[PDB]
Amino acid sequence: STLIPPPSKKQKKEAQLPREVAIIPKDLPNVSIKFQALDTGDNALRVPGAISEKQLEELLNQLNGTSVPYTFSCTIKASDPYSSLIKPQITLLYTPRAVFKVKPVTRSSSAIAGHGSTILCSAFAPHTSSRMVTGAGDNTARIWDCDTQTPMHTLKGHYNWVLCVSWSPDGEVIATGSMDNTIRLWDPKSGQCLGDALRGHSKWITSLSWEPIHLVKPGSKPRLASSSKDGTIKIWDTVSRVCQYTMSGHTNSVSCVKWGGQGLLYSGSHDRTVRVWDINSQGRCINILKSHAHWVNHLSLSTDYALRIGAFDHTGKKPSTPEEAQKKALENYEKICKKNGNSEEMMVTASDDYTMFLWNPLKSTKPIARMTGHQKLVNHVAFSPDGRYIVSASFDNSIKLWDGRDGKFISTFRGHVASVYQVAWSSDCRLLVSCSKDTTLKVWDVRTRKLSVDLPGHKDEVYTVDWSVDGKRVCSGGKDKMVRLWTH
Amino acid sequence: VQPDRRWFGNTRVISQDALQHFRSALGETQKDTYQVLLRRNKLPMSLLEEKDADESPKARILDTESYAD
Amino acid sequence: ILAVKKNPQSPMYTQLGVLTKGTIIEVNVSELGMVTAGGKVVWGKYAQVTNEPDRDGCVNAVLLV
Amino acid sequence: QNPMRDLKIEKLVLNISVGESGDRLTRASKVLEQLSGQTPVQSKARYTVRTFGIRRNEKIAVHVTVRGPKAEEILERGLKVKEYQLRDRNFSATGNFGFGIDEHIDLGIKYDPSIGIFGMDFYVVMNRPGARVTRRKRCKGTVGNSHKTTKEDTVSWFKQKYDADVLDK
Amino acid sequence: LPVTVEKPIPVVYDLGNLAAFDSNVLDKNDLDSSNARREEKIKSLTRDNVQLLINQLLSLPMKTTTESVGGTGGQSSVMTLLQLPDPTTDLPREKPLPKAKAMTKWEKFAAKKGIKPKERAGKMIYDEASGEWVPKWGYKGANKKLDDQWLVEVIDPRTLNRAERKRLVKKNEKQQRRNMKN
Amino acid sequence: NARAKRALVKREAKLVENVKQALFIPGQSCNKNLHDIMVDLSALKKPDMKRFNRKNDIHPFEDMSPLEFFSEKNDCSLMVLMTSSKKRKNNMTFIRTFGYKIYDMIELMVADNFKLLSDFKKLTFTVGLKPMFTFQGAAFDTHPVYKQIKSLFLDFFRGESTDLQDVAGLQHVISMTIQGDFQDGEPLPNVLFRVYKLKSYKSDQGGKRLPRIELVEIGPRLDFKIGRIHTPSPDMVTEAHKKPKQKKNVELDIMGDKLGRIH
Amino acid sequence: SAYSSRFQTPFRRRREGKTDYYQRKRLVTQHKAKYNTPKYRLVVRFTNKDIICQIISSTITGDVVLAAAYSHELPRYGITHGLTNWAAAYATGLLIARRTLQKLGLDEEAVEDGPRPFKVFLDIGLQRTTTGARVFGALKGASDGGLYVPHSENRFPGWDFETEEIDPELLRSYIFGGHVSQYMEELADDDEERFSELFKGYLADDIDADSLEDIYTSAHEAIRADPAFKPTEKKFTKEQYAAESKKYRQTKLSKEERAARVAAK
RNA sequence: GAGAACAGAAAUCUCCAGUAGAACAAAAGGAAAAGCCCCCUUGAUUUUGAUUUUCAGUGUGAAUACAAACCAUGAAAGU
RNA sequence: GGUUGCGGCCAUAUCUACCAGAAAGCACCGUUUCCCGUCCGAUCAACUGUAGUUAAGCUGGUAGAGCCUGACGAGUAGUGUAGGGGCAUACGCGAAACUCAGGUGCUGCAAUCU
Repeated sequence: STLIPPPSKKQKKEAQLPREVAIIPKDLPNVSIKFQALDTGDNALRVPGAISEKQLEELLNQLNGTSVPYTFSCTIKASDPYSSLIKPQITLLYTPRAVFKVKPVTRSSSAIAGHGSTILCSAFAPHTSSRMVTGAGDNTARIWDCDTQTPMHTLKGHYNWVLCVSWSPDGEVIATGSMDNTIRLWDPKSGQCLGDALRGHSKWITSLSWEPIHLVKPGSKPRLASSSKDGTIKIWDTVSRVCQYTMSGHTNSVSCVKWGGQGLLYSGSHDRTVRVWDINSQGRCINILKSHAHWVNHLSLSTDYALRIGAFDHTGKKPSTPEEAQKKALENYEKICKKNGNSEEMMVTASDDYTMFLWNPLKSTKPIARMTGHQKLVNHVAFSPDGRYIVSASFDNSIKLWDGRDGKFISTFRGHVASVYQVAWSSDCRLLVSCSKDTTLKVWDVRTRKLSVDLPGHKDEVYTVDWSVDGKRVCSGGKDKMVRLWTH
Repeated sequence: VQPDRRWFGNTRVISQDALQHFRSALGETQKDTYQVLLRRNKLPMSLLEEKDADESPKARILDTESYAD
Repeated sequence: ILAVKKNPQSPMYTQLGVLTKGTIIEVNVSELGMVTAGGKVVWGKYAQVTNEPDRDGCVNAVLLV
Repeated sequence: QNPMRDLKIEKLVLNISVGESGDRLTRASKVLEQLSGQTPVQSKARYTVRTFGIRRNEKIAVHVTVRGPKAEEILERGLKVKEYQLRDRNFSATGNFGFGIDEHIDLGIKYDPSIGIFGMDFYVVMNRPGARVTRRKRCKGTVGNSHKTTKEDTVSWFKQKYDADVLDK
Repeated sequence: LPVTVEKPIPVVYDLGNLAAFDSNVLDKNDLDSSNARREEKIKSLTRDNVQLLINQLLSLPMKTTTESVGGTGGQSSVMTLLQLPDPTTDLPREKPLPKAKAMTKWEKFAAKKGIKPKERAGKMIYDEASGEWVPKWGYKGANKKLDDQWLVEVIDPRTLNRAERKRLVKKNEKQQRRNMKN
Repeated sequence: NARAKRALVKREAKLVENVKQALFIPGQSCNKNLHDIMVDLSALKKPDMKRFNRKNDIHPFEDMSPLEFFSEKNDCSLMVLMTSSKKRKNNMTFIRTFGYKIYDMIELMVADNFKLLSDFKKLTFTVGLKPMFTFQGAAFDTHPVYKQIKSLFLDFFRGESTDLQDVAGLQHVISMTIQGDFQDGEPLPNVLFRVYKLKSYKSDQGGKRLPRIELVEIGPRLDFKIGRIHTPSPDMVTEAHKKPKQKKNVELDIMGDKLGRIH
Repeated sequence: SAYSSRFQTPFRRRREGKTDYYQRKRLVTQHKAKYNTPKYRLVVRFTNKDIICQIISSTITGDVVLAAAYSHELPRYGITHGLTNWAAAYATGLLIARRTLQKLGLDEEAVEDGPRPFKVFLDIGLQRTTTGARVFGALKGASDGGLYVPHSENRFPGWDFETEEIDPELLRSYIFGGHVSQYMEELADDDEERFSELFKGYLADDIDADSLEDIYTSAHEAIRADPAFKPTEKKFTKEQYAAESKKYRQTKLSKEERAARVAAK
């Protein structure tokens, strides 16, 4: 056990001597200050003293007649995010705080002796985090009651590995793509395959993309899009299980596909090509992007997170009728999508060649920015739920953060010692949890880009992790054949 | 060689918290000609090194297409 | 190579730091990054020399894990 | 009035002391197994006397408990042979009583020479409801003086049933 | 409600022992035990002193680990802790320093001679005719092998070896007693 | 057998000394008020507190050997013996031991106006937590007797010498005050001993950095009269201030690198 | 005579089998020398027909309780059957954990600090330590209710003695009254006399193996929703209770009467 | 003490108590254990912050001093 | 005021022989599918609150042994302190036994009681 060099006699003498105090009640300095919304709104000039931050925050409330708390920052070289006011004209800025705060996950929990196989995938349910499902090498998928940390009915029916599993955004039907050729449907309480499995696929399923609720009309169930090594994406009707059309534009395996809020299915493929297929176009490609040196390994969008919740916000209150649920999904999608006034769902594509590309599929095919600061392939790239921050995981043992819109580099984490696998985003964007080839789980504080806490315990090869929608609990899984839960 | 709870046992484990302090020291450390070193500490310089020197060297084009093709 | 801890056959060779295939030596395993229980990442383990460096221009060892 | 002060049998105790250790100890263990159906247990000598030849840890006895409904049947069978009587003595201050006779094989058990001649002794403990207080861990209480069993009470109880007598007068 | 506290004479603090000193003038008029305001004045003075000490104490640095509960000897990252400085008050000791050591003849001989101290390699010695290490001492070592072996080809010689070993132990004890007088 | 060896190891002098054990001995005149005072003192000294079996007839001033014998047999450095005579009403004696030998003796008496812990408002109190201390008046440092009293109180209540303290650990504070200032040569005013529990009033006026500190008295309330006093010789003082002894142009720079200056 | 004089009885709470001071010493004899971290000793006791669980920090003043709960409060969520069973202990632990979590205001002195999760330590009590004991079930329920007590599944129901593993399905069934639910059917298909004397309330309420699990789930949901801890009506105020009680209790007779009776000897 | 087939004054079997003549190695003012019973079990482990000594003065090659991990054990505090 | 969980000094709290205890609560009890340990489902582990209770536990009251407290001894015994002289006075700390009188438990938080 290495020891940090102990403080010398000089350090002891310095520590023994008292120093300044933080009461700061007297002689508050006054300097001119300006207010300007972080995104677009430029403005409320004042020259106040070194007053408490709460007073400054409440000052802007009456200006806009909102009563809502707003996150505050200034000088956006300085990069400054009484203590802040004593550093020196400071140009202050504001943005919504999203008062709902997800408490940091620090405490571990006992393991569950469920399916005896390496874990492959896992995802939290949108309606409530109390239920969770994990995929593993075993052909059978199992749901878990997070409250009691116990398994649920076993999804018997598959004869090969369940590559991908995830709840539908409405939570009505779970999809569990099988390795061999098929995807099966399981409602939360069926305990058995719901009808005949979706078959007729030449190769294994790579990823699944549910139809967003905000686009789903009342009554009709959401469509289920699938991707596979065959290089084609089939659109499946959850009710009739029939395929309306299949697109084979991709000449190689489709790495992943995301059902955008505008009805466009942004997908990447091993052919180093990105094709924006759209359901509304009767299964036709509207535009094609080709800028990656290597193939595309992952895809993500700013509004993708809002799709997976299916109007089930952090409160977890289930809607009454499909129409009001769709309306609440649409309003939330507009809120997240219309961050910069207009609805613009930014897209980012992960390139294995130590590079990532920022894309705006709704506009010209010229890339917005070429995010390129990694040393190894970026395994996973995901937009922040807020949308202003972008993070990526790579095999180079580091996690890099980038600006959501301008592409400017922000910071890089180096806590992980081995290859970093997929990561998860907190419901409030305040904390990011990442898992790596190393047998450790870590969470990073976005507020200052510092290591918050370490969560070891897994035997080895923690392949994937997810964050609950409400943020109460965080699940994990790895090759140890043991599911472990984490909570504040 | 005799078997025991010796080698196959951990002996060099570093502390997780100390890594951040070592990285900060390496980033902030500075020396002048009038200052000389006598004993260079043995630390995992590999983890401390490789700072944010984002250059992203050229892609492995050969992987996408072999020489024969 | 970090250090040599135990060379059999008159460990005076150990004091001399000779390889003497069959010795157990410490190696900086920071590259692999294996982490023991408790979150304390390990970066050094003792390994035994497998090949004979006297008759070869390279040194081979196997991690004692 | 006697709302809950009804005398109840706690357990029956059986034992066979031996003049030596070895084959006879195994025979006694087999006798215990065939009679009570309980696994044999070892009772070791607390000290070396040298008068009987027993050394420290001689394993000269096998203590076995006969608690349960089978106690009544065994006690009845034993008392049947002994003229359905017990002496005025053999009763402890608390009323616990016992006895012992030779040739245990007399009461049904097979005459087979594998066991041979083997006597036995009996010890019976009696108590009233609420004995768990002195045996439970939490709130270990005392015992009422009246609640304690007495020699006369146990003698009367043993005389009311089994048609026993004092054997002395 | 106000937290401001000040005194004419600067306050002396001992953060290493959570103590402070206030050499300010004591109001004998109100400190009298017969006065009723005495208790209130003492309470106010104690509150001011505690406020000053807390204000000074909180200025110290605080550690923030990234570990978890882990073992019983670990520390939780959530629990912020103040790093107190080294003690300043030189409290009296309770026992002297046992700097005295053993002046046994062995140390002097080693200093005179070039015999370096043994490295304490291990208990696992090697033997023959058994196919096992058979460590020298610690568990069924070679010491009792001579007695255990059933052939002493050369009066009972088995007991003689035990007697010799006991005599060597007695000689070691005698040497210990002799050196105890150093 | 190892159990006895472990105790003997603690008996032997250690480079780093643990919390000084305190032994309480009831005297021949252990009044009921004296017993209550002893119980209150123990409440602030647990778990490192030991009380004797029954009364005693030991006079520290007239008999020093018994205290040394008890300290040696119990491995207790601090000794307290409460005994009140007709002239010395409610007198309590405190003694320190260095190497099992008497270090100093001081007589402390509590006035009848003392208030017990039960008399004050009930409040939470955790055993083993290190309390805070505050000393008022220049006499504490500018006088020998007051300096000795301050040192004794600190050694009695300073607890462990840990370099890391929890924020929530500051549960209560002990207020050390004197009954007003005095001129040179005047009788020493009685030492006022008070204990106040801490209340964390919000920092409304103090912004966010520092809360408004509030105090609630819980006692015991004691006024310590000064009686007979004994002090150690200079050699004993020097011995009690020894250090374990644990570099020109030599400094361990950050990361453990051994650097130096050429000049 | 001499024995009675030259001896001292054990502590008041040690003479009776109420508290084991050996555990108290360990829970209070922390060194500590590392930090001045407070502690909250857990207290769990199982009485006849009732289960008592409490969190009580150590304090010389009497260990003032910050929060407490009782099994007899379960009917507040519709649970009445099996008040003493393993499932009832788990429910009581969950209820107390959620109650303390809510009243401490974590979610629906530490100035400038962040959210500090609570910590609690189990108490031995006087129940023999064996895997599957209801004490471990109460501990598991408390932990599931938002408590991070250090614990190991070695003593949880369904643990495999032969190998260091555990079956979570058995634990889930026990949490949902698995053993009780199975025994209900195994007695319905068996002799009815036992199923007519015992489980009489079950027959009256028409409870089956699945209705019991549904009731337990609903009770857990209600506990999560409303741990408000509403007490009883508390009629018959203290003063009249005291007046009534003194009627039967025999008070100390006046010493004058005793002196007169002694003189009358 | 009442007693318990041989068995009695020392073999066995049950109710009360040694203020604890058990062993708490023990010398001493003196425990739901420190005495007995069932499970595990290394330890002569690792780096190096005060002391020495070479013989390629060798970042320690090492015991002593101590630091912080590792382990046993338990449900945990804990040692 | 009763009972219960945690408790504060740990005999005013205990021991000996008797009597009372409704409501509410401990305790007693009835049972062994399973986790679980013993030869024994008696302790222990689990289920029921139903069958069976104040017979026991526990809390109280009566008359014996001790315990604890205040004052009487009492500034009394002892002790070195200074020279009339070869012990008394002068002069600080300061007992115990004995005598007189008193009682044989109180105490906070939470839950539940007529």
